[PDB]
Amino acid sequence: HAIFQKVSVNGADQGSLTGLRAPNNNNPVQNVNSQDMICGQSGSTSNTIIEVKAGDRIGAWYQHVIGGAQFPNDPDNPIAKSHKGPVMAYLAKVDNAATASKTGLKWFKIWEDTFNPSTKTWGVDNLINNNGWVYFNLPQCIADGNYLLRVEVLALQSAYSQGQAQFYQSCAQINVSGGGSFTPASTVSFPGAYSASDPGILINIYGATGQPDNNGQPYTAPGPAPISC
Ligand SMILES: [Cu+2]
Repeated sequence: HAIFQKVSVNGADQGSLTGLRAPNNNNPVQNVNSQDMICGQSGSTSNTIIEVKAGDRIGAWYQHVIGGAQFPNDPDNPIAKSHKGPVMAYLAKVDNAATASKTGLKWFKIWEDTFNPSTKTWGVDNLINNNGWVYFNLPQCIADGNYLLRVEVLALQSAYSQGQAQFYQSCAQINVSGGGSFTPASTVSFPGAYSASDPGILINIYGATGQPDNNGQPYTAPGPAPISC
C-alpha cells in the first residue's frame, strides 16, 4: 500500500502531487483489465505540466499515504517490506498532458528495476532503501512535447493466486525539450499489456526458508522491454 505522489527533476523537488494524476487512496489495483491500471484509481489531478529535458534524471516518490507516513515510525512507509516486486516506468505521447484523456494511449517502457537474484534485491527493496524514491533517466532520444509518465509498483507477496498481484500506479504530466527523433517500434495499451497468467504476475516468489527471494531465480517483468535510443 503506497502512492506515487511527487516528482523530482535532477534532484529538484516539484512539490507534493504537482503534475500528478494520482489515486486518493493507497489500495492496489488487482484487475489488470481495469481502466484503473493506466494511472491508478481516479483521484487527484493537476493543471501543472512539469518541464523536463530529454536525458534528465527523474525521481518518483512513493509513500504509504498522501503526505508520507500514516503515523510515527510507520513500518509500511514508504511501502511495506513484504511488498517485493519490480518498479516500471512508461511514457505515452499526448498533445496536452493536462487535458488528454488517459484512455487508449500508446505506451512504451523506458526503465525498470526488477530483481537481482545474486543480491536478492527487488526494485521495491531499492525503493525502500532510497526512502520511497525510484530514479531513472528519460531517454535522450525522445521527441519534444507533452507526455504522460506512468510509474508502477507491482507487489507480489500474494501473487501466487490468480488476480492477486497488486499494482500501485500514478501518472505525471511532463513536457520534454532538448529531445531527439525517436519513435517506438511498438507500443502497448493499458489496460491490455498485462495478462493475469504472465510469469511476472502469477508467480510464487517464496523460496525454501519462506523468504521472498524468488528461489534465487531470475524474474521476468510483464510488458514490453525498455526501449533503447
Ligand atoms: Cu499493501
